[PDB]
Amino acid sequence: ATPSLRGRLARLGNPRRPILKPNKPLILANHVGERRREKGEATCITEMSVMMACWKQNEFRDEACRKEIQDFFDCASRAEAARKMRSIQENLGELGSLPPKKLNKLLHRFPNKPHV
Amino acid sequence: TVDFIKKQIEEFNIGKRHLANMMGEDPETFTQEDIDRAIAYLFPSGLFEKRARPIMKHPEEIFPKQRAIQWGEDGRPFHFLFYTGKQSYYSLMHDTYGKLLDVEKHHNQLRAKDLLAEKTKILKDPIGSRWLIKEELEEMLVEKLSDQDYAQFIRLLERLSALPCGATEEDFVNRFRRSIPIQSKKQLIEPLQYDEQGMAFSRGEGKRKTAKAEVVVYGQGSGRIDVNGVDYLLYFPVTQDREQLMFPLHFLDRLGKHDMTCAVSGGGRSAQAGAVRLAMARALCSFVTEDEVEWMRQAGLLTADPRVRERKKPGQEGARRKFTWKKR
Amino acid sequence: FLHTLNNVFEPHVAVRDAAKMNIPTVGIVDTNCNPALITYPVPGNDDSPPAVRLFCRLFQVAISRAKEKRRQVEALYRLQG
Amino acid sequence: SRYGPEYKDPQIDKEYYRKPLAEQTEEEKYERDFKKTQLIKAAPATKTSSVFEDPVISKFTNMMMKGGNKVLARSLMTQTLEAVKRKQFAKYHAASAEEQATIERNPYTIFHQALKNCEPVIGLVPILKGGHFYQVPVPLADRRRRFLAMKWMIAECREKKHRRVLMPEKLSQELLEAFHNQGPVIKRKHDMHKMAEANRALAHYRWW
Amino acid sequence: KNRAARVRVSKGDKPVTYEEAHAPHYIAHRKGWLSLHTGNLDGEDHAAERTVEDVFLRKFMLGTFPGCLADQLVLKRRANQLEICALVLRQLPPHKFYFLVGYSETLLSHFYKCPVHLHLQTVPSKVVYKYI
RNA sequence: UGCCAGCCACCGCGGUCAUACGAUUAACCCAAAUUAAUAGAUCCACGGCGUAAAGAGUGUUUAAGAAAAAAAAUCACAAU
RNA sequence: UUCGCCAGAGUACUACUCGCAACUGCCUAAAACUCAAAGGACUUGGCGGUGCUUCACAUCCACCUAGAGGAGCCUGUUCUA
RNA sequence: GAACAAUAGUAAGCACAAUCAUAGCACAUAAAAACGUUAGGUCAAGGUGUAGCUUAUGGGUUGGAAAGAAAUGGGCUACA
Ligand SMILES: [Mg+2]
Ligand SMILES: [Mg+2]
Ligand SMILES: [Mg+2]
Ligand SMILES: [Mg+2]
Ligand SMILES: [Mg+2]
Ligand SMILES: [Mg+2]
Ligand SMILES: [Mg+2]
Ligand SMILES: [Mg+2]
Ligand SMILES: [Mg+2]
Ligand SMILES: [Mg+2]
Ligand SMILES: [Mg+2]
Ligand SMILES: [Mg+2]
Ligand SMILES: [Mg+2]
Ligand SMILES: [Mg+2]
Ligand SMILES: [Mg+2]
Ligand SMILES: [Mg+2]
Ligand SMILES: [Mg+2]
Ligand SMILES: [Mg+2]
Ligand SMILES: [Mg+2]
Ligand SMILES: [Mg+2]
Ligand SMILES: [Mg+2]
Ligand SMILES: [Mg+2]
Ligand SMILES: [Mg+2]
Ligand SMILES: [Mg+2]
Ligand SMILES: [Mg+2]
Ligand SMILES: [Mg+2]
Ligand SMILES: [Mg+2]
Ligand SMILES: [Mg+2]
Ligand SMILES: [Mg+2]
Ligand SMILES: [Mg+2]
Ligand SMILES: [Mg+2]
Ligand SMILES: [Mg+2]
Repeated sequence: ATPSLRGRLARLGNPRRPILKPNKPLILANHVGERRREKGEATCITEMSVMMACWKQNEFRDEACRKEIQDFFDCASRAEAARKMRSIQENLGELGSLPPKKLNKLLHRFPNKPHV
Repeated sequence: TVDFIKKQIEEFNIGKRHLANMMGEDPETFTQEDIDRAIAYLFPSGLFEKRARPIMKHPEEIFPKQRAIQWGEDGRPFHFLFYTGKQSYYSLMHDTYGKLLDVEKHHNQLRAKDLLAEKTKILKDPIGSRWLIKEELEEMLVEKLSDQDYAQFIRLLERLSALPCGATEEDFVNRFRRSIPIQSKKQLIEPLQYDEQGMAFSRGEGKRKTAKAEVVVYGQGSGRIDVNGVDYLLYFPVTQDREQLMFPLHFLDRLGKHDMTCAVSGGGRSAQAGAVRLAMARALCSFVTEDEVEWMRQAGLLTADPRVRERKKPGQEGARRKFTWKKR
Repeated sequence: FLHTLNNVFEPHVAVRDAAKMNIPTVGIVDTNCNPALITYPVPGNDDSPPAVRLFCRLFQVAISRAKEKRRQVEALYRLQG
Repeated sequence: SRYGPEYKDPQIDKEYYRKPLAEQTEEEKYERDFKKTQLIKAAPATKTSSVFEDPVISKFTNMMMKGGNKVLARSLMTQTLEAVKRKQFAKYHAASAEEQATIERNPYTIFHQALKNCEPVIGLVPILKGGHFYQVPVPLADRRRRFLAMKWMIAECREKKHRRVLMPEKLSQELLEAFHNQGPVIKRKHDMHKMAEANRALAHYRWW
Repeated sequence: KNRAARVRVSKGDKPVTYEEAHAPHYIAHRKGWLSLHTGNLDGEDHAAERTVEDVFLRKFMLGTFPGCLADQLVLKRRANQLEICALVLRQLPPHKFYFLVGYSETLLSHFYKCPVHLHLQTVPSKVVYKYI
């Protein structure tokens, strides 16, 4: 259910005092907005820290710990593959919804009437 | 502009008669092919652009197609779609859609009579069939079109062909077919050659970067290579070049079995090695099986190397390198 | 006009421009149409198939009938002299 | 780019073309290769069908080359491989049966192993934040790492030798010292690793 | 912007000859050479002489037939004789045209010490390739 | 002549091609008058008050006015 | 139906008055003088150390290679002459 | 002054594009690139408007044009 609009805006007829002051008029627009691209954060940081502990302990000889090196590598590979392959599928599939282009077209087929 | 076309055809025929007379040929057996040679010889214009050179041709080919008159003398437009502004295109769309509906009806009656008697003619792919381009369609309706227009129409033809195809339907969609010409990249095998009681020698010619190379290979010989009358170890002191010469033979495992003579000119040492490489490769294609030819091509043995020195450009230094740019 | 609207639900341009051009206009105006600029409006349903098929058939027959009557009366006028 | 994007890179491998009949998906694949009427770039002069050429040795050769001299750089590489070889043949005959079982005489395997040991795990990128440039730990691609190894080798055995000393000498030295992990190159690798631990907190500034 | 030998686009009314509608980069591609002579070929001599001669001929002809010159001159030189060929507007009575033909041919023949031919082609109005 | 000298009711003019200054030629307009200066005559709102000048921070009454036809005072919630 | 207000802009939520538990106060509220505008809304640009998307292919960052900036010369500027 | 499951735009022309060149394609490169912007550059290429000189601001002859306190640009050769 949509929040009530009755009595809310400041109008010549309205008895009471405003509840909303809308910054820009509340009229459904004929297009939607474009999806905000996800803010990235560092990847692999945990495996990095584990490897760094392994080094600090074993005095930075690489032969000593081959597991944490190899696993940090494995992880960086999974973050590269992630960056490449996730871009396209996140840019197409919205799951249950439609890509904003299709939504815009659909909304131009049945637009809002402010006028008349 | 109709009187024009009539006149132009009159004078093209009178003229073709005249021309045939001076060139001293039979006016009946005179072709366009002959008209061309005749002008080319009479009005010899070197100009690089071929469209700017002298032309005498049948006015139908010279002049562009004309939209015919669209209405009678009373003002009533002949075609019922006239007011659309594109009659040609929307008629096409109309009849196409009509044939689609027709197909749907007929095939539904045949669904109720327990008959699917048709087949899918939609695979012409071995014929190398494609749709018309927008340009072609635009020429067939004598009318300008839009990209979305062309798109619409094509999509509709697709809808059509995706159903059971009638005879008149197949014939209909096939005006809009073209066939893409021959696609095969298979090479042309040099016929093997037998010379002066000597058996089995083949020839090939490489070109790389200012170096030309002609290589004759004998199948009947042992392994050695004579380049410009000397041994290949002497002519190509650098290992890298000897390896280049080795590449195609080692690839075909012919390394001991053939005996070659070469003439290479121009370029430096590496360019000559490259040239002989290519030529040798092209010569050994006579001796080998048709499959290994495809292999050599897929190893990049048979393609000339297009990379060549670029021209220095005025106001720069090196054909790319720029004179030092001072900001302030 | 068999439908006075365009697929974006505003009035079809041709209405304003036929008016603009002094051309008289017949049209089937559904319940949500604006009849004002239409010379002879006929209120009724434009959306359902038997309706549109009906109106098509009617205007068809009227036209054909008229063109006939004109042919026949022309023939009569030709035999008059 | 005297080749249109239409042109595929050639596959030089002989083994691939010689023994096709046992693989379905690859038969289908190179079927689609040639039958696509696909254009092929002409095989480069550097690369050969030779059973003897190591792409890593060739890369290194190239990174050593100054000006246009392949002849000179291929010389120096050849001489260096020969020098490692003879240095290990020297170390072999002055040794005892145990160490004669242990010591490696293949200069190729020595080259490779010495590079694998010298390649960095982690790296540093400068990142500007709040008007300051922090050095931040960054995971590296494989190629970047191999590159860093080779470039560090060559930079050291160009820079730090005494002018009397020739290149294949110093290079064979450093190859063998990096084989056993005690080389200055390896110390550089460690300086990087330590600078990367010192800054590990800053690993948060990396947004990718 | 290159300006050389160009006729700039006006409001779209401007009549333009086939010659004037083609910028220098089209020479030998679309339009051809307004002169022909041996001098500029590889192993040949006295290019300079023929150039000056040319310049004087264009100037001279332009002044001798005021207002009636349609397009720039065509100068063909063959085995010591020069055939000048011109496009001329019909302005003068054929009396004046023949007077000037004869006058010119003789005058220039005695000036340049070689036989000079003059060929007039007559045109109603400047032939128009473009705009207009 | 050259942002000088000067001009103008208002807008503005004069920086080297000034119909705007100064003089000449031509013209225009008034005319025994013609310009300038100053006073008048005339001229503001029966118009307006969200954003331009203007609804007075709030309510009650006084004085003064309007009543011009039909009815009403009153129930969840954070008055004081 | 009423009432309260408003007669260019500045000067000016100011100067003088009256009143006020206010004493650097509130209220009320001019003129000389200066200007030929001052204002209101919009329009198209341009711009924005504004936000959101998309990019840069020798190109900004990340990165690669060779140089310049230091030396001697060569040649051009600026000065000084 | 657009929306193509189309809502007011058609438009010739010039640019872009295409073609031409680099001796076969292709690619690359070359060439091309309108209208305008910077009162950008050039009265010393030549030509010219306006304004200036005319026994000179014109035409000739002979000889002189130096130079490095300093600052700097671009190059060459290097430092092996
Ligand atoms: Mg209340
Ligand atoms: Mg607001
Ligand atoms: Mg260079
Ligand atoms: Mg309806
Ligand atoms: Mg005056
Ligand atoms: Mg004056
Ligand atoms: Mg005046
Ligand atoms: Mg005056
Ligand atoms: Mg009087
Ligand atoms: Mg106000
Ligand atoms: Mg209020
Ligand atoms: Mg107040
Ligand atoms: Mg007023
Ligand atoms: Mg005032
Ligand atoms: Mg206050
Ligand atoms: Mg006060
Ligand atoms: Mg007072
Ligand atoms: Mg750069
Ligand atoms: Mg240098
Ligand atoms: Mg330097
Ligand atoms: Mg320097
Ligand atoms: Mg100077
Ligand atoms: Mg147009
Ligand atoms: Mg070409
Ligand atoms: Mg191209
Ligand atoms: Mg260019
Ligand atoms: Mg172009
Ligand atoms: Mg200037
Ligand atoms: Mg200047
Ligand atoms: Mg001058
Ligand atoms: Mg200097
Ligand atoms: Mg320079």
